[PDB]
Amino acid sequence: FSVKCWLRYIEFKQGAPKPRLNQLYERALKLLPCSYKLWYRYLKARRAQVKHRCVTDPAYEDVNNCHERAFVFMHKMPRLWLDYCQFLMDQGRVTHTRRTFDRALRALPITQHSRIWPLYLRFLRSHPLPETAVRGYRRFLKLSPESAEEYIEYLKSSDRLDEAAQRLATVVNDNYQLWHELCDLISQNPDKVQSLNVDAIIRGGLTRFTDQLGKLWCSLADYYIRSGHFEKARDVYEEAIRT
Amino acid sequence: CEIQGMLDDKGRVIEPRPNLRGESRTFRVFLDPNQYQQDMTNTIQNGAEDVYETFNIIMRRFKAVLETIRNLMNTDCVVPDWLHDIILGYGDPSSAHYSKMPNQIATLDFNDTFLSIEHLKASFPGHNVKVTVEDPALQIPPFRITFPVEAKTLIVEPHVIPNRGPYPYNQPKRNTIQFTHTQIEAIRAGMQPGLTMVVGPPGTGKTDVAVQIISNIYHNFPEQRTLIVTHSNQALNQLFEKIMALDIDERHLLRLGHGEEELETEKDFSRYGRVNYVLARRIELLEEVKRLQKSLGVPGDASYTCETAGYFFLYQVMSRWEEYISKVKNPDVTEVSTFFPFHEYFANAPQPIFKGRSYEEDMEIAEGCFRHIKKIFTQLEEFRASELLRSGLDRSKYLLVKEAKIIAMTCTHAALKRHDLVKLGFKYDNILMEEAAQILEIETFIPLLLQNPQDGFSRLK
Repeated sequence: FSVKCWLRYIEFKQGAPKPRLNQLYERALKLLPCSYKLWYRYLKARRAQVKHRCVTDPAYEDVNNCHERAFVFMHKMPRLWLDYCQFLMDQGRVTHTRRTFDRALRALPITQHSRIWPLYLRFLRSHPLPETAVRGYRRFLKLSPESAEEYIEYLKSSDRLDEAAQRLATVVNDNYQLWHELCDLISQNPDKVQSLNVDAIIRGGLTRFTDQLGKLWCSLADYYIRSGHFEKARDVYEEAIRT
Repeated sequence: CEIQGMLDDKGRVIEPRPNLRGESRTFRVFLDPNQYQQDMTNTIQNGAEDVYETFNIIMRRFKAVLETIRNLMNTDCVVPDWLHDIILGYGDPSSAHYSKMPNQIATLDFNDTFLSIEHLKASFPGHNVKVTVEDPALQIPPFRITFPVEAKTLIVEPHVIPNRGPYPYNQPKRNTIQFTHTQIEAIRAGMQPGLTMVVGPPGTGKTDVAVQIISNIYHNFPEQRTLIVTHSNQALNQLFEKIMALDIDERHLLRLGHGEEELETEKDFSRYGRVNYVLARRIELLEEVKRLQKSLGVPGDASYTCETAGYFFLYQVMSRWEEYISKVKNPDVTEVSTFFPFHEYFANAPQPIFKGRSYEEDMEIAEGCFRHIKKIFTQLEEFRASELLRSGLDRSKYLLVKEAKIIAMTCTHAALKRHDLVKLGFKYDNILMEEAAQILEIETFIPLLLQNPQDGFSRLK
């Protein structure tokens, strides 16, 4: 029951490393997980050894090693998983994201939040389904008022204004308000010049957050150079003179 | 005056009335939501005389409609582009159906109506039934049924509803009544985008068609919502009685009413009784996850709640499950039996679920048991709202707006309490309704304002 002999059987295991990993997981989950560093360095050296071969059986044996090293749960089958998610990012197949997300959440801590959410970010690239779907599920998932804020600020960077406004709605329903203002300005860039979106974003932002005439006069110049000349503009500019 | 009762010894309306001393009666009533609203309008805005307080006598054997008209008219009134035209008649009236909305279900779940694939081969009499594989000992599934847009083949492929663990109690519920051919076409014309009015002659089972629609919509959309609306309470009561034999969890069922109503079916869907039953089910999920924790073999002397239960599930059960995953998908019939620490958990269950002979069958069993403990943690996710909602009516609204995808409502009742429903979760992605001619045009269009548009477009499908 010496961790010495355990690491020795692991690092002397030759031939196919599959009996290596199976007997390793057996003994390691049999006795205590004090060999943590041994199995960790072993997994890294094994990546050096087999990373040129098929990613099927070696990466499977490694994931098994990590989940079995996780006796119950621990702070390195997760932090190590965050590193694992970073490696399992040049995928070519999103099953890596799906399965690794579980390694990130082998608990439910500050860990793998910033591994999944930027993973949704690199999911939003040319397919907005995972972006907006993870946005919805995370807004209605493990509670944190900052995650949905980050979701609005993430959909702010991709061309789906509905996802930004959706996270904004969720958070305002239940910095975050200022970030909603930033996303409102981002979708209020002068592209939809029908003169509706920027004005309504001004009203919603200046409703959830209070600026003393600053953003008010910003929206004033916007809507008054976007206003008309008839009764509509007469009344709009009069109302702005009065308010 | 919708009377609750007369005066008693303690001046309260009846609900065994007390010792009725004398021949006077002073009874309170409440006719409708907008009962003290027309007289309010007359006394406040038109300054005219009193109607509800000029009383003379009482005799035995509306404004809610007018308020609904005012609201629906002065809101955006953005209707579904396939039903506003079919409501104003302008536009070819064969258009609101499936064959004229472009996004037909490519392949939907035609599961319930068919329980024998030969029965389905008969019930598809004008399409070339293209059933995938040719063992009739292998084909009676909840098949996938693509009808294409050659162009008339019923593309039926087998499917296998995934496991739920070792236990033979949750044998997933499939229908029993082999509804008609045009009736299955009714179910499909309802479950695909558009409009559908079923001409149900006496005895044909329009309510059976409705139960089929509930089932098929809960199949082909796990997330979108179903408003099942009636003219009288008979529809909702009978359709609940019928769906009591389908694949619905009682965390997905709820209703509305017009005030006081006594439960017409077997089990309560009502507000307080439902919150109480779901509290009992939450106890079930808590004790389940906790005995599963003892199966995992950790120490600890006090018990936890919903939040810690979900986090602990993802922390322990998911970790062990990733271990078993990286042992099984990295994998012998020996390890598909052994390498699951669910031996102490399914040690309160029938004989070991990994049969030790067929590795893939043992895999189905193991993933079904893990997903069953995940459904324990998932009903814990649902009881998050039961533990976050403070009151009985509060938890009713929370559990109907959040998870209950099937809300059964009455016509005048929902026309009266639509605003509260809009504000606290009126989700109308699909409508299933009964007693069609038993309503009016008003009681058919007043529900059309249960919401506000979604970036210039309505919630209807």
